[PDB]
Amino acid sequence: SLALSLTADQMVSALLDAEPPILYSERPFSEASMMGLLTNLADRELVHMINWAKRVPGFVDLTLHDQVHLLECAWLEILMIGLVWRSMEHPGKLLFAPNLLLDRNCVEGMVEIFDMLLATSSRFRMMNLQGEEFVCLKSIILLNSGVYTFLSSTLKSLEEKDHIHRVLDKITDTLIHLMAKAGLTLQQQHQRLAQLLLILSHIRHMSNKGMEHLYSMKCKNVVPLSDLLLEMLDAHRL
Amino acid sequence: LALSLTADQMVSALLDAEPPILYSEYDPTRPFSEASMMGLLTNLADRELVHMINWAKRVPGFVDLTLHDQVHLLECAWLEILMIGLVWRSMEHPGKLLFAPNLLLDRNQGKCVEGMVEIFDMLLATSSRFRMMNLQGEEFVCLKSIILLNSGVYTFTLKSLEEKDHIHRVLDKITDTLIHLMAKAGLTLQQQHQRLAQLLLILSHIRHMSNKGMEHLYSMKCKNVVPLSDLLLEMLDAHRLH
Amino acid sequence: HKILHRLLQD
Amino acid sequence: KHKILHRLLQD
Ligand SMILES: Cn1c(N)nc2ncc(-c3ccc(O)cc3)cc21
Ligand SMILES: Cn1c(N)nc2ncc(-c3ccc(O)cc3)cc21
Repeated sequence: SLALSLTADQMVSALLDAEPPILYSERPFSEASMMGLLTNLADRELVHMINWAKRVPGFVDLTLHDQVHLLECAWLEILMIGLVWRSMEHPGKLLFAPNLLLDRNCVEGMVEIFDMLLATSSRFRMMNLQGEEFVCLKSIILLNSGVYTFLSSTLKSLEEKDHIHRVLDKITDTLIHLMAKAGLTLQQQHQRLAQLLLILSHIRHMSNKGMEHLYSMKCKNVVPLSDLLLEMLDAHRL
Repeated sequence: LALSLTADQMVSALLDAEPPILYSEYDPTRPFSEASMMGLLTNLADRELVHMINWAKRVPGFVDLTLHDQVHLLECAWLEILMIGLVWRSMEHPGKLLFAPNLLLDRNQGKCVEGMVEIFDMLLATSSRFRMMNLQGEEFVCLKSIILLNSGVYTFTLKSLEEKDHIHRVLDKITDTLIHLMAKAGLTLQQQHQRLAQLLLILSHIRHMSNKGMEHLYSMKCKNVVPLSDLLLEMLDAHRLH
Repeated sequence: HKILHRLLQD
Repeated sequence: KHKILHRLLQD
């Protein structure tokens, strides 16, 4: 209920306030040291993601089962959009942490994924993506990515998905408000809205590819992964 | 010129370009096996790909691209395009996927193929979503054209970035076209932006389904379940799975 | 399944 | 090593 009553400006303030902190990583790299740094970081980011999700308007209205499902579906997309955002102002580089800013050209399989991440950062930069927009988009990923993979046909199930869709519409309203505020014409607003949401298709793609990479990493059992990360990965082979 | 088309002319071009609904080689004299069901779906996809190539050439802006860029976009998007078409055809068949007029399957039939039922469930869910939104044929053709032009666009010296900007101008016209359609249909201004977003967010799900289907198809290839045509092998290989 | 459950409640 | 798709895009 809170979310449906919020103004555009209050939604934005709520989302800005909810933002997680930027964390740090732990001489020369090996293939092993590298991925360990990244998975250790991911694990620490995931704990902060959970607190953030609980502060996304609408999310705590959902059942614990629905919250788990949305986070299991979205978590890598959310890490990735955060990474892209942090990297916007660093052309050719990915800012994994303020003390781990990595260029493209040593982890078997990582380059294709790095390149997709760099292209998305470059796209954000070209659109001059704003912080207020970014937080709207990250909340859309949380609420959208698993919304169609709700299985039960029950009356409680649909009331659920309907609430999620009403929240999603409010976030769309919020993006449009920001664009209108910024001086965009109606035509420009609609165009920009589409441009931003089409990037989410690319973020989904990158997550799917990254998940495949992470699964092969797990089986090979040479890089240590947290119990939590192993859980989250487990959800995607299901 | 794509960029000079009006909204109504864009819609007409897209509707005129639509490919036919093809029949499968379904043989009702024999029970399905994993291999025979996969054989039917891959045989159909193969014949559909030829029509898709001819459709793509009719999507405004696509023939302006170099052959290399045309190849890349279709390699990226082919399965998403087949899947959105399947979901569209299945809208008026709750619980079933109309792969073809003579191949209308439910999820229980999907279980015949190892790992296929999960993908079937996602397709059926998307069909349900379409039905619940009352997706219109004019909106559908816009979305299918968005997939072709968008899916491979961020995997694209500086006539390069002119190709990329061209694609983005075309995608902007298709947005303009969707909004026009919704306005013409009587939707309020607020309803227009809300519906645009709902439709575009489904493309995220279609991408996801494509990625899962491509992994599945690769496993079928890697287990020698079905022989794929040289075309399907190349389209699959573009995705370079393991 | 379970770790995420606990984190959400906590 | 000419891709089938590349040729079909010309026919
Ligand atoms: C690309 N990639 C793969 N294959 N596994 C991964 N695990 C974690 C990360 C990651 C992403 C964003 C961050 O801010 C920190 C770690 C990134 C990962
Ligand atoms: C799920 N899947 C896998 N693994 N391989 C496949 N090949 C083709 C199809 C398909 C999808 C839509 C059609 O209209 C025709 C075939 C679907 C496929």
